[PDB]
Amino acid sequence: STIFSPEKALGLLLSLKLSKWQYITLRETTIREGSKEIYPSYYKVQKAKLQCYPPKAFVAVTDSSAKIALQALLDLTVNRIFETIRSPDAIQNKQLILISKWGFDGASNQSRYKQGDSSIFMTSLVPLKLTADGDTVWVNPKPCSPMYCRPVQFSFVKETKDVVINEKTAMDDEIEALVPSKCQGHEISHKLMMTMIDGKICTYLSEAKSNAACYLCLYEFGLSTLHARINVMECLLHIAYRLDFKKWSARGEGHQELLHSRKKLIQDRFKDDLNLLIDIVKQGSGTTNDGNTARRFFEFPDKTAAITGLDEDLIRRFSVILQAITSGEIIDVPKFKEYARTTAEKYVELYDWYYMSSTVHKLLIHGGDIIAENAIVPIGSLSEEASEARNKDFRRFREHHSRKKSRQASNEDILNMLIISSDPLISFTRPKLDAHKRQTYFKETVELLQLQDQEAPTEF
Amino acid sequence: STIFSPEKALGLLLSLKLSKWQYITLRETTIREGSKEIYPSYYKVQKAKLQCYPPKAFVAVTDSSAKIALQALLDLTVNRIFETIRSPDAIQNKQLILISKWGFDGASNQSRYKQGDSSIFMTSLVPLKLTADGDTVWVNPKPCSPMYCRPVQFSFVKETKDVVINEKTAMDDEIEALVPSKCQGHEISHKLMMTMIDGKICTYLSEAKSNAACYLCLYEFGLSTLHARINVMECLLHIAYRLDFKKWSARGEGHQELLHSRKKLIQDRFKDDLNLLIDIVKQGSGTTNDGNTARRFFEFPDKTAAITGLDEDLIRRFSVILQAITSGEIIDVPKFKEYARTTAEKYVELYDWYYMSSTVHKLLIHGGDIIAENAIVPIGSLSEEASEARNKDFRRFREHHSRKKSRQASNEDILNMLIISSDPLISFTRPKLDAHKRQTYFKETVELLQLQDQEAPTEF
DNA sequence: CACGGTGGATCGAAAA
DNA sequence: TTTTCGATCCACCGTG
DNA sequence: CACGGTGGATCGAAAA
DNA sequence: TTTTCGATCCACCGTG
Repeated sequence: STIFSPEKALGLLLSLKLSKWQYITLRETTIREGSKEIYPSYYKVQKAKLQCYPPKAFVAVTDSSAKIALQALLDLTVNRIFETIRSPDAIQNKQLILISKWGFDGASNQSRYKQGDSSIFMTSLVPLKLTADGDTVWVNPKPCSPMYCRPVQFSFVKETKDVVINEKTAMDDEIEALVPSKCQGHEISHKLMMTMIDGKICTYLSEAKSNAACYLCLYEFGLSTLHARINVMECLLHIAYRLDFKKWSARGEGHQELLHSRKKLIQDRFKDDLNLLIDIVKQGSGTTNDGNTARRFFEFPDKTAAITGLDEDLIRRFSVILQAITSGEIIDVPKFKEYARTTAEKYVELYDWYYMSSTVHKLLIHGGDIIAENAIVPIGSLSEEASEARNKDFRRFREHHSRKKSRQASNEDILNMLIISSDPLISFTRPKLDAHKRQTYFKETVELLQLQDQEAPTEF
Repeated sequence: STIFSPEKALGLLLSLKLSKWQYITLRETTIREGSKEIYPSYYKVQKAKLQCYPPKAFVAVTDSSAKIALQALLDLTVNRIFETIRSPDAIQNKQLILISKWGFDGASNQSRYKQGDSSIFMTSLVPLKLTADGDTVWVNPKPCSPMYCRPVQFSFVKETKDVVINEKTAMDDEIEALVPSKCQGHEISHKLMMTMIDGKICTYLSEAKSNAACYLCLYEFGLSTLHARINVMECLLHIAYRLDFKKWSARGEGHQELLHSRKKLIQDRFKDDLNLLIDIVKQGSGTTNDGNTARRFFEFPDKTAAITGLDEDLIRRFSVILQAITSGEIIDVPKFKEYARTTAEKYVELYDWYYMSSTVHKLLIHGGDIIAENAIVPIGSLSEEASEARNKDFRRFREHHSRKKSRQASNEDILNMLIISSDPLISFTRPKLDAHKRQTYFKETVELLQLQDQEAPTEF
């Protein structure tokens, strides 16, 4: 007999982001004005939380890192998504399977020059849909939202590709290491897709291309593995590297100095223009600073194409063809094919000195027919907004919410609040934003795309 | 017909420190669970706030600074303290006067090395009691609390003594510039005391002593003007400066180098010990870093007296006699007098080389009889906890609450939330602390003081 | 180094 | 017996 | 520069 | 007529 359910009061704690102290104070002030039934006491919130945890048999918590058993975590999640909204026993007869996207990335812990918090990265899983015979019973209303990035693991390690392959291999041991979920008198098998990637990890792990050659030219998407964004921007800035002589080679001692000084002044002017972070940053002598900035190369098409002096029209065409696929809309096979033909005419004509990179040519002659029979899927990688807000809350949880003790339970409580944000039982009432904020992109997309869609994604 | 009064809902916004967004979200979630009458909508909170403001005829708001008319502010405050708890028309007949303490100080805006927010300082007023014939009708339950530091002015200027005297003079023009308050069919005159001082401003403004001489030795409290703390610690560290030769003079080129290096190593070891901020800090070649640290010289009596190697017993005696006055307890005239005699015996004996400073000797021969007929009052300067939490909220209000616009209304909103924290109508439910936290100080106080007190101040 | 802030462990009592 | 619930207490961490 | 966050101005409608 | 109330919109400011 309480107004707020404890199961709703936990989501109330979520939306407000309160302390324990804040919550007890608010309840008690509601009390002292004669009204009792509104706020449940904190103890029932505690019980709701312990319910939302998986049992501590599977928690691996350290000062440095933490993880969970994928099996038990999936079972917990399907138990919840049972209980919350599935109209119970709408069907029992046909055998059920649960579909999920998964993956991970990280970021550096930017801080003052007087700080051990260096970087973080988080193994992650998101349930997308629950399938039965009559239909997929369950769907996520806002899949790309961070509301369902159930954490699987995280660690306090810099994003060095070695430990990246180590966690890669580990999770690849665990993919088959599941037994189907058994709960609620029901068996439900599982199925995963590894797509929740930042945009550099397939260049880390599938580097076997290395711009070597093009197989058809003489399957591998590139659009579904980092979206091939970084390669195109990297090769066009390599052109911007070679924008003085407009020649393939500069090797022998003829251009190195003025090349270096020209890129220095490009890096300067870009620091003036967009707060583009330093590109001579170490990174092992290779510049890849930001993939979101890589995208921001293409929302200023005319602007940065003037800054680089390349034909704004051509890179505008390519920005169009790039933003035309990941949106996942129906693309006309022959029209986009022959537009790739015309843009290739101009690409190969107006630039002869340098060579085409891997994924560009893979698109040029080869990409269209690949789009014909492709398994193109809007990659389940959480939105850039999602990942950014995730880092935001992570910083804050560690800073304004975490326990201050021997600090192992610190990261425990972090995982706790994360999985609470994950448990689909709580309908997490996110901070308000404009309803759609989905800017229908350039007219060159508007006519090169088709508006007959069983989707309308804002970002994914 | 709402559970929370808007006048209480504003204090509810205070205790929780919420956004507008947070408040509307919490109310609406209370709505969607069938219960309406609990939370008043934000509009009535708006009205409560505009009521709590003084009319904008008197607001002086800038990008840089802001102030109010003392007259109108006092009238607003007495109007509130009328309405809130005065049992109305308990008396009308006898003419009423209102007593208030006032003053100001500031602090630097400590920030990263990548920041215009440099320092702040705030003219301030606090109403203590309202007087009538039968009794002082109104008292403050927790006077030294920051709950009633009604802001009068503040500015974005470094604490340079020039503008300090300028604001000093300004407020001294305004003291007499009041007409008695007229509201509620009642006249009530006013009366102020300038005591809300940091601890350096009377050394700024009443520097006419300059350790020159002692008048009685051949009125001016020193205990009621900065409590004479900084002078005693400064002269004893000057002794610590001269703790190698233990002689008055070192002037000619004989000691300057090793003096400098010795104070360097003292500053080093103190940086290791307490996080004592740098003392060679510019300040115009004069070291006065922190008055709270000046106090913290005396809560480690044996510790820092060992670090300086001075007799821990003597400075322990002086710490006792200092903490024995501002607590305001009844002090036995002859016993404390003759204890000042004995501590003077040992002070003047064990140290002959240097000379006594002003306020020390003023205490020694002279201070006791001055305590006899003194106007000793526990100085109305807000607690160090109060001022610290004030800087804390100021930083946060500017950072997590302020409007982000042309930023004049920024400091407007700052003043707004401050005066809301001030309006005595709202019984501000502060963050919880231990009930008393009043450590009954050293036994040398316990017997040199008397326990027959119509006061028991935790800090003031 | 002392002093505010921290979700969850424990007390312990009362309840229940 | 369980179950609530307020009190505390942690051990660390900023700015002092 | 683009993108989340901000108390108070205005709309505007409905109410009232 | 007034009075509420949700929507928006500000123009700036961090980390990107």
